[PDB]
Amino acid sequence: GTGFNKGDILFYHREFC
Amino acid sequence: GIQRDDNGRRIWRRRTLTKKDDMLRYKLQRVPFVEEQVRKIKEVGKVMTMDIERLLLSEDNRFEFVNSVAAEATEYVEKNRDEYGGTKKAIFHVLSNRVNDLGFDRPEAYAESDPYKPGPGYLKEYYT
Amino acid sequence: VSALERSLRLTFMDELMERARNRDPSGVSEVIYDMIAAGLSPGPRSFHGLVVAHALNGDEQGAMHSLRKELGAGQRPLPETMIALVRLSGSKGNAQRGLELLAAMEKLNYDIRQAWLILVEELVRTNHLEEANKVFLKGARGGMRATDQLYDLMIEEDCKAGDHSN
Amino acid sequence: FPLFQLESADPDFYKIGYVRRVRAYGVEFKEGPDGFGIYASKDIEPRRRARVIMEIPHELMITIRQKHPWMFFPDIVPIGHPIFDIINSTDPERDWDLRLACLLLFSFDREDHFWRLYGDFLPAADECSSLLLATEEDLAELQDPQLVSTIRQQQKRVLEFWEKNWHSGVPLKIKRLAEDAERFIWAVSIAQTRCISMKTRIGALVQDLNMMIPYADMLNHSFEPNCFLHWRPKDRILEVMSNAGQAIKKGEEMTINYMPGQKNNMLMERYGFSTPVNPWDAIPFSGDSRIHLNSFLSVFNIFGLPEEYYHDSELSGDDSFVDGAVIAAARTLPTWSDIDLPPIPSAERKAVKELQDECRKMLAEYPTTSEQDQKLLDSLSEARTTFATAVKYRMHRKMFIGKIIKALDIYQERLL
Ligand SMILES: Nc1ncnc2c1ncn2[C@@H]1O[C@H](CSCC[C@H](N)C(=O)O)[C@@H](O)[C@H]1O
Repeated sequence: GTGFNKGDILFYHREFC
Repeated sequence: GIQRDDNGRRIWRRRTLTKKDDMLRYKLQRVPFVEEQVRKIKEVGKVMTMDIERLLLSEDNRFEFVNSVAAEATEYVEKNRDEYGGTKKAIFHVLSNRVNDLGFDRPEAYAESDPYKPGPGYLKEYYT
Repeated sequence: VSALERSLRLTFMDELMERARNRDPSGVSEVIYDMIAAGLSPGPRSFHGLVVAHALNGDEQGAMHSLRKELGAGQRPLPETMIALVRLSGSKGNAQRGLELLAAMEKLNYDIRQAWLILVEELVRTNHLEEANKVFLKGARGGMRATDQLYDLMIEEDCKAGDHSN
Repeated sequence: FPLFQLESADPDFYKIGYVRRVRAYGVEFKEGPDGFGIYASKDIEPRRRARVIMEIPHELMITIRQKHPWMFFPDIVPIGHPIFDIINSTDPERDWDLRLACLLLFSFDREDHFWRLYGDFLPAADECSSLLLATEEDLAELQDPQLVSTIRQQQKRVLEFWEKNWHSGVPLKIKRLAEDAERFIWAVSIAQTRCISMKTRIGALVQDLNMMIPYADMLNHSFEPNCFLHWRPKDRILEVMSNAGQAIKKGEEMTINYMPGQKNNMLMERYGFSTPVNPWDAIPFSGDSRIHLNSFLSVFNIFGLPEEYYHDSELSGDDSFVDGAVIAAARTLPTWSDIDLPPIPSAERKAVKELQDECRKMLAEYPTTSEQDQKLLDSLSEARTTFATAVKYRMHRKMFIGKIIKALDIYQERLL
């Protein structure tokens, strides 16, 4: 039954502007 | 098959039945006195039985269907514990969502109440 | 964009790509500074050339520095730059750097499936089967699908190594 | 306040299906000068999973086994009928359409069969776009000797089969199926243009079938479709499913992929049409002048492996230029790749100039142009469907070559 078959770049690097 | 009637409009032949089908007249008729029956079906929750049968028409194994429904309900309860257990049941929500995913509109989790309850404190007494 | 600016960019880009194909990142930086002096803003193509120049002669730190320069310049890196970086990390066996680059690529709205395949294949090639298995399983649990050849390669190599679990 | 503020199909067309357990959800049938089509009667909102669009019961189909022996599902042919003898003598590999044509004629002669009614909505001999109905004049406008030879061979085969099996001495139940040759030719054309092949399980039997499916052959072709066919074995129903998570707006046509990975020539041979955005079309280049594949893909935002090229449609924003034609160009242009070796722009200019020269030579080889073909179509008033089909085919090929030219131009422009 139901038991069958076992059931960070790009940051701190932005454009300074 | 191309033909324009001198004004830029293209005239084309419409397709028609051009034959007699006796099954049309005899079958497109409606029973007029099932309002109470439909209302009682909605009240007792047989639409959910129809939905459960419909969902199993696309499942090769029903035990796998039960396991998947239970897993989805478990995810529902784990993500939002406080929303279930009362008027909203997780398994009913899963069933309604699976029916709604087919494009068939259903009330959420088959949650319904009685509009005719005469204020707070009054409990309906079932007539056995 | 006049014909004069287009011709200047053509000449500078041709020289920059010639230096990049010759594994000369210093010359590519010279050409980039020449662009800066001449008023030609370095686009993503020039920084891609610089990254490729650094990556060709097995220089991961300089390639990451070039990517940082491109990001600080405000330019959006090309998919080729990112896949070159992930391939370099896989060749060096730097699995975590490759995963960081894949995350950056995903953040910049890019398809990371091909880069994931490149990374796992390079990790297998350079005899880094543990990190290759880890990255492959991360990608597979993430929903990505690998090619049949990659599936067969992973299964066969893991079973040759005696690793039945992976 | 409320007070202050293409034609619909014949209702009987859906009614005859509806009374026989055919259900269409969120879509309406519309008929135009080109032909029948299926369009969303409202906004098909995207859900988590695929949405059910249509449901066609198995008993309304005309299906035959795709592999020997020939068994029909549902079994409409009685035991001992000569039509089975006619069917059983066909070549198993290439004569699949003849068997379906025989079944179609047999069903049209059956009084209680559904297709006796549904057959009145099939395109007629003057409305079908199949090239089996094209004459020598229409085939002359294909501007392709190979396709003309293929069409002539198919017509010869069909006529030979009809002459072999419909001679004088055949019984009356067989002669009335096809009194004259053009009836059988139209049957074969309908079979070729509307057949659907699928692997279906019926009960415990799994097999491949060639199926004439009503209400599902009305779906039109697309190489970027929003719908697909799924067989439901438990109740023997064919489902038309819209793609999961793909929003569909009101009036948007519902389309399926008739056959993936087939060029315009095969589409013309089989379904009698072609599309200008075919991502599998081929143009024979010399191969001496080559461009960089990676740069070409990155400029137009074409991602994925060579067998799954797809436009991202996000980075472009509003670039309608990038479509299946650009994908076909990337799949057919001579290209070189060296892992991470960048391309020198100067060589790219020369390569694209040579390729544009080749494309312009190809355009010059055609007697006419594409714009004049469109003008001829607009001024056309007394031509057959196959005539306009051939004109559109050559026009689409010219459009594809022009798109290649423009793509090379913008690629060399954006290389800096
Ligand atoms: N995208 C498309 N553009 C032009 N014709 C198409 C098309 N997709 C399908 N067709 C045509 O439609 C036929 C398939 S049956 C589809 C419905 C048909 N147009 C009708 O009115 O009955 C094919 O013969 C093909 O010629």
